[PDB]
Amino acid sequence: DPNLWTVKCKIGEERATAISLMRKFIAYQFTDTPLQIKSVVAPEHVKGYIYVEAYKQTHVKQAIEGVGNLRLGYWNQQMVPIKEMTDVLKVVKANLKPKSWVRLKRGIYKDDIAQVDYVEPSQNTISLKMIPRIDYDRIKA
Amino acid sequence: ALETVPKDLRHLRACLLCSLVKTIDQFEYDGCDNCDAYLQMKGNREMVYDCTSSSFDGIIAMMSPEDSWVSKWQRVSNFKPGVYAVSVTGRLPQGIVRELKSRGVAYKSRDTAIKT
Ligand SMILES: [Zn+2]
Repeated sequence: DPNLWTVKCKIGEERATAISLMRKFIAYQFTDTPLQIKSVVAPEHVKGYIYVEAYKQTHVKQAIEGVGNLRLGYWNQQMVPIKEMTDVLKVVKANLKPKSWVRLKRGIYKDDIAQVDYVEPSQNTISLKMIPRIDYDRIKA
Repeated sequence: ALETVPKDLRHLRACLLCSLVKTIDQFEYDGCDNCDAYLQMKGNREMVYDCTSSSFDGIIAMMSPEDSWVSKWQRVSNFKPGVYAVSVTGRLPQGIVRELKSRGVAYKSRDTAIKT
């Protein structure tokens, strides 16, 4: 099996890091310097560091050479044991389902548990079921 | 290839059969590269919006499905290398799963994610 190696990145720059590495691979698979990498695992839950999957530590070193994202951790490649190739794929309960229970972030009903009614296929807005807590314009001026 | 790479990070989805992670443009212009004769999602947006959903967790850079541990685990070793997903939530309606069994395509629940 290929082995999992951990590498540092700046906060939130992991998504641009992932797509450019894929494109790098495709950009170098036909030259004299190919990539020995199998896959790169980039979980939605983690922050600050990402997972690159290859047979030996020399392979990742010679692959992530020239990228300005993975420059900062380039000097070290903390590995995980064989038993940790499984728990990386595990996802605890995307997060888009009607007739469900979601909460707010912003607005007036902060940290108030609400309900979804309809989902818009344009991925622009979403329908919510909350309760108004205004004064009906009696207390405020 | 250059078609399996999502162009833009905005408006990306994932399939329920091969977990194909692409842009809304690619699903309509090109469609599912790992299944085009059973799904036929190239040339429209209703079939792209019907089977394929946005509700998914996690990305993987599938490069060598013939030799990889991850590929075997997700049963994606008989697919084309590219952008894949690990947990694609949802379910197909009872209108396209009945035709898939008669043609020899076993629709499997790709949702490897645990529920509570
Ligand atoms: Zn598929």
